[PDB]
Amino acid sequence: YTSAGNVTCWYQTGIVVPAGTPTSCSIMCFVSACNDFSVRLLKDTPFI
Amino acid sequence: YTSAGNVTCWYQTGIVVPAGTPTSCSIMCFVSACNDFSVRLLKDTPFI
Amino acid sequence: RVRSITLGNSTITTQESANVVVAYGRWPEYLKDNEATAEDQPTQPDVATCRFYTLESVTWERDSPGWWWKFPDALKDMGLFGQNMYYHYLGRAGYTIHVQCNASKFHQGCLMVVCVPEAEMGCSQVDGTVNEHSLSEGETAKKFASTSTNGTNTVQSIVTNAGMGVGVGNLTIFPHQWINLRTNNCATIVMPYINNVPMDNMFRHHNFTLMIIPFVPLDYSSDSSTYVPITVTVAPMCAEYNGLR
Amino acid sequence: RVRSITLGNSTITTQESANVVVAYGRWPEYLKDNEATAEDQPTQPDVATCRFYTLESVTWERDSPGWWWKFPDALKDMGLFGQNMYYHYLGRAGYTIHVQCNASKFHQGCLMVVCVPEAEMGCSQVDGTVNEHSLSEGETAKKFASTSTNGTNTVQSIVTNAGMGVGVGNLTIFPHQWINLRTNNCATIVMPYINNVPMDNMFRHHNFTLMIIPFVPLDYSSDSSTYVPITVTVAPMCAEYNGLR
Amino acid sequence: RVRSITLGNSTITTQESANVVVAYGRWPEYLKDNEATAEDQPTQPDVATCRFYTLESVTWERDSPGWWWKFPDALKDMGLFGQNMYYHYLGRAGYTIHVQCNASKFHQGCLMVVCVPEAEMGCSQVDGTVNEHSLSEGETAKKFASTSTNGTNTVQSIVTNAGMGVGVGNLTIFPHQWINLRTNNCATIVMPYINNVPMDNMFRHHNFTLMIIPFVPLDYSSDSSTYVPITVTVAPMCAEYNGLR
Amino acid sequence: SESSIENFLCRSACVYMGEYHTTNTDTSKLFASWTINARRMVQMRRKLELFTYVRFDMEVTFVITSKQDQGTQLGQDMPPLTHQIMYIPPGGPIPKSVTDYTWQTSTNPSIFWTEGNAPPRMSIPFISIGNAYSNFYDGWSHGVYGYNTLNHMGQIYVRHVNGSSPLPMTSTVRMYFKPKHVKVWVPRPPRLCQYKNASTVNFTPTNITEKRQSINYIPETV
Repeated sequence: YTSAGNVTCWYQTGIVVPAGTPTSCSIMCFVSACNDFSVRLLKDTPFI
Repeated sequence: YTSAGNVTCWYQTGIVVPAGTPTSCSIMCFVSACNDFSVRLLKDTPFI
Repeated sequence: RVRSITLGNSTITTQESANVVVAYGRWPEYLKDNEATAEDQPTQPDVATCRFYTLESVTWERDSPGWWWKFPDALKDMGLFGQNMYYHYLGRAGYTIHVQCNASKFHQGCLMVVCVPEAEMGCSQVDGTVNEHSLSEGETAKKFASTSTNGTNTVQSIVTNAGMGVGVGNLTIFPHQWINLRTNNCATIVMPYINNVPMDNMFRHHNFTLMIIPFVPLDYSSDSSTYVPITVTVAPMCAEYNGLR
Repeated sequence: RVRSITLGNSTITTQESANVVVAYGRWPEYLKDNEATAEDQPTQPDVATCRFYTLESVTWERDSPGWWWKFPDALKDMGLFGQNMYYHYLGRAGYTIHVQCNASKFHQGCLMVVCVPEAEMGCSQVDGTVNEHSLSEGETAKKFASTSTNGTNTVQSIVTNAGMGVGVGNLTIFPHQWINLRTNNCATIVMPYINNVPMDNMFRHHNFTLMIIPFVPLDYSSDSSTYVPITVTVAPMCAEYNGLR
Repeated sequence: RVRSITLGNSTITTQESANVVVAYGRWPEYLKDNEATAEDQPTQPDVATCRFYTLESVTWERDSPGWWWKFPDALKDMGLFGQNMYYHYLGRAGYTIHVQCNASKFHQGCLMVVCVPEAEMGCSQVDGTVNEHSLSEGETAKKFASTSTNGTNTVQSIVTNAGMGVGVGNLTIFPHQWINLRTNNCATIVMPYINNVPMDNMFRHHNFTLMIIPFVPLDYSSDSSTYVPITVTVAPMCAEYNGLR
Repeated sequence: SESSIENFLCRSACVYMGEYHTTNTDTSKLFASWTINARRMVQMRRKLELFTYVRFDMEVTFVITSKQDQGTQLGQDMPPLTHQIMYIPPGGPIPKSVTDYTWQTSTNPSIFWTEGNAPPRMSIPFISIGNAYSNFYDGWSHGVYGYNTLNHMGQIYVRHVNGSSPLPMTSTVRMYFKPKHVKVWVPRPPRLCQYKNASTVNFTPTNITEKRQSINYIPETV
């Protein structure tokens, strides 16, 4: 109900550690725009 | 009762690990021939 | 020191320090033009056959004998490359296979990754015949066993004989790569099309077989993860079919 | 990044990133020709003296004070180089010494490896004299102690005075190398022949002494190995004897 | 692959593989000569302002929300640079900031290090005003909180809004650096002088604010150290004051 | 030089021995037949399995010996016997009696030979609409696993060339086979298990090698 692309991530193997290291961990995502970005029709923002 | 050379392996020090790593381990051997190898008098093999 | 590769609308990431085996020295290519000039005209898709397809990961535990897949028909449900298998009567293709592991410096183990042409397999009953389901299950892997198997119509899958009646230490004669958790975790194999005819039908013949076999089992200690995931990614190269017009 | 070195019918393997100490800037060489032209003609074996000889490994544990060897006569049972010690009345030689450790990234410790010329040692009794057995045992190492020793005819081997009456932190004045388990595990020292005469008899004089001394003791935790092995390999260089004809 | 840097009578050691952020592309420099030629003559100390000043380390534990410092007046007790703050009526300067961690390969965590110009902060009471002590304590760091604060005259220091009323994931708009314990442990930021006038008084205005914020908390297991130390070192650059004669 | 492909594979061997009579009451004992493949000779099979694809010509020589049956009748005076050796290409008619019409078809090459002379010999080229033969096939015939129809090489049939109401005789033929001008592709590991039948790769699991005393054991030096 979007008509947009999507991204997903899957466990291929699983995480393997030696003795004496933390068990769980984390991933972080960063987003940005590439040089070819364009905008039109200045309007008012819906946040204030 | 061979008249052939031999190869042996000895522990010089012993294996040392930190905390949280497996204790035992393994070695593997690979064999091959070098370019100067020659053969003579085709015969029948003793395996089938 | 990381490279990012895009094929079509797919993107994966590898390390630029990769090592690549080109199977017998031969890169894939089109059968050039004029083996069968007059009424044998081929066509090529080059649309969404050249793209990365990623299977489900497998789970490497302490007692894992190994895994195998058949090519093609591991890709008979994979989007367009699978559609072309039903629409066309003859085809051919080469492949690029990436295999990756996710492990830590506190794990240990060793894998052989080998691509075997014409891997004809034996039955568990000496005067029997193998079934079609026991040879492959598509994009799901079959499993080797650690002892000798029984039951009717099953491949005899004891891992020391690799289902072919040879010694498993001698499979290095085929295009292969080693994965030693100590020094690397990835392997790329580029396979060309190998047959005794130029084209063929892709449903009743298995061109080659991909096998993954642990030679030193996975070991870990106190509170590391108890498994390691393995991931396989395939990109078809220079695919080509019979013309329809 | 591994080199494989063959001397004679011996082969060992080292890392190409090795660091090498040439003792005082001087490589080994033959006394050229004409110190004693007329009736002093030498000969050189160059047969199976130039070859790697490997001693037994020693075991580095939590409380190890250190080890020492005397040169020569650590090689008086080593094949041909030892035969030549009995057949010839005078000789000379330089040496290459490799010292290696086998340890993990979960171990820690620090070793000094030093080659000391004319290492004359003191007795445990001030008005006593040292025995011949207490100075060396051939290819077996002698041991330093962590407290001061007793008994007759024994070297006073408290490790802080190194058996010579000096402060052990000052032995860096000699040709030496550090082994820090954190950053490297190997050491090569090339020693030339150093004497106040050109040749000498090889049985009643110890040219130099190899010492290995831990300055930070070995430490490990829960289920690592409780010891670390050290291995010593020696290759004689430019050996030369009195002519027999 | 270690560099040793000496400024004045100070010496610190860094790695030559460092990465350096120059804030907006602009290196620090003197306001050249002739903004205010006639009766505005400046002077420059260049004596013991160009030298490394090292604060106390902070302790990163499992639940640490973060730390912040105000510049200047984090250096109002730092030797000569602090004396010049009292003797002179106007000044200006740029800075070099080094941040370092001491951790092992068995630890894990992630820090943002950011330098924010004009970091005006909000009060814990919406119709209140902030105190001078609650904005800074000199060379001692203030602390962020993990929940919303109370009490009179205090900065509202919930860490997700960074005391400024923005989303903390968006502070990458400022000059910043990431420290991922897996891949590096150091960060250098070179800040120029940024104001809307050429000089200013250094006691009632905070030019910029240094913040250090963990985005993935510190984790360790069985018998590792339970904390990690962070160290901050500052060198003033091109400082300049009003002339006194 | 002795490890070249030609010197390793191009060697002659007896691959079929058969018996046939001039008169009998079974009528299948009146002729001998053989289907050409290289899977029922265990020593040639193993050397051929080191490769995946092969291409060769065939050379076949025939050694033929006769005997009068010990039945009863002596005092005979017989001329020397004549034999017919017929090769059938792939896609040819197969005889079912010794009196059949197919022993006269113009496209089945045939050899006529009488005893006392040198042994007969014919040379067959590479006969396949494919580009090579295959020792291994991971597929279906269209359904038999492991069997593809491009490997058909033909058949050989042998009979006596008498007239009507012949005298009783028993003959034996031995066929010697030799590949020539050989080319091979894609090497394989050697067969480790014993062969079980002639059409499959079926096997019972086998040990990797034999044991010794310990992992340190080296025998005392002479």
